[PDB]
Amino acid sequence: AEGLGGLERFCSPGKGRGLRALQPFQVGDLLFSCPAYAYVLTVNERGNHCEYCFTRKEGLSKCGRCKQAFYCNVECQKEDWPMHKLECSPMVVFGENWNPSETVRLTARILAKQKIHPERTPSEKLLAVKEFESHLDKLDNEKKDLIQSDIAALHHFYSKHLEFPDNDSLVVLFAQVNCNGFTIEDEELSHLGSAIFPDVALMNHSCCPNVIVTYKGTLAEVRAVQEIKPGEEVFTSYIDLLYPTEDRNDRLRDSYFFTCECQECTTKDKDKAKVEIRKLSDPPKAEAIRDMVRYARNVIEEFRRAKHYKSPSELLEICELSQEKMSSVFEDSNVYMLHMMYQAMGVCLYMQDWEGALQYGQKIIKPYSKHYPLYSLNVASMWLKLGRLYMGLEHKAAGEKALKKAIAIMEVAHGKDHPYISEIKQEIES
Amino acid sequence: GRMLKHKRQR
Ligand SMILES: Nc1ncnc2c1ncn2[C@@H]1O[C@H](CSCC[C@H](N)C(=O)O)[C@@H](O)[C@H]1O
Ligand code: NI
Ligand code: NI
Ligand SMILES: [Zn+2]
Ligand SMILES: [Zn+2]
Ligand SMILES: [Zn+2]
Repeated sequence: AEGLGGLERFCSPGKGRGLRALQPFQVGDLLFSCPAYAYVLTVNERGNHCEYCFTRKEGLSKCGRCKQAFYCNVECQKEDWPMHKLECSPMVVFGENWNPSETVRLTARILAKQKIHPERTPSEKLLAVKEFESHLDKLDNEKKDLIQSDIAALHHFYSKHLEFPDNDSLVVLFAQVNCNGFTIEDEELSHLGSAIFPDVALMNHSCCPNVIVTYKGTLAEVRAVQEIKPGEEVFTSYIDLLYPTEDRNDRLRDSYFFTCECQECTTKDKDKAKVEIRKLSDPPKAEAIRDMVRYARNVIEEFRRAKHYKSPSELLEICELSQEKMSSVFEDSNVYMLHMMYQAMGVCLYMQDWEGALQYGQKIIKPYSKHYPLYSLNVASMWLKLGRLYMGLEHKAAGEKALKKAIAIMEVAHGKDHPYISEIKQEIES
Repeated sequence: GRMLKHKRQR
């Protein structure tokens, strides 16, 4: 017997434990699948996806008590009950007062699952939750305060249905969730929820990954995006690959406590073009460029916070403004320009300004194809969105071309029989 | 940021 066919767990030098291929895998080949050990649908998607299986279907039947959880049918409603029961009564009890973070919501479920199924599940053939790395020793004061705030939230919102271990076990658990947790994104990379996929969590990070993680409802799937030879280590990406090496590494050091040493981080080849400066008479002095990089990266965070307090028109003004100031130094193909154009596109999509979003997207797509890997969902989702926009605006030729560009990547990443693919082909035939 | 494993920076 073998826990996962054609693969094995091993000690990756300088990267703790990892996943190794035992046999060859080719582009689009499925390495393995992993059912979710625990998962939670994001609040915003309630009524759009089944709480149990995540099927996106219309006329889902709601729960009689909380009227917040929606399901395919009674079987899905009943199957989900051991988990839903942790929130059902509380969302009624705490009204709008019920605002647990997503992570806290996930951790409650993990605690629940540990209680119901203490033995290894089918989602833990190579790596078990109890084995998750935590980096407790590297956690600073602030991160620790944040974890205690999360623990406090967990007690506040979950105490009657879930028994808790001592404080240190919770610190460890939240710390493991932080460096082994996943987000589930749909075909457009829209946030659906958070989950734990233990065998998937075994794979180490690279900025030029050879596999892609996708989801089929709540089932995690791992497919090759490059050739994988026997004995080779299997690498996925934990983060958005668009940003320059320093940014990626600031995030990886910040969230996962390591500095990536992959080829892209060593050579930094994509960095010149990611940070493209525009060719002028002067040209821009180095100091000014370093200054624009600090400004851009500052505006990224300002923008990220402002989504919470600003109106769409204002966020748009931030984007137009920022792009204008940065365009003095930066070329349009530069990733910091693109981040803002992308955000602006998102605002346009929110204000239902399809034409504006399409105008941003057409401008975003090409530089994206350069900055991201050959098969990237970030690119595929963009082609898909562009395609659906064309299709919705009755421009069928461009719609078909964009949908075909999205499909070509998605067949590799999701597999030819994935329901999203059938959906997109079914969108073209109309 | 403070995100879990993700493809698109939210
Ligand atoms: N590319 C990389 N370089 C160095 N360390 C890495 C790495 N990718 C992942 N890691 C390590 O693995 C953690 C992510 S969970 C991955 C499994 C882990 N290596 C284990 O033995 O259980 C990170 O916090 C980091 O310490
Ligand atoms: Ni080891
Ligand atoms: Ni690459
Ligand atoms: Zn269902
Ligand atoms: Zn309910
Ligand atoms: Zn790297």
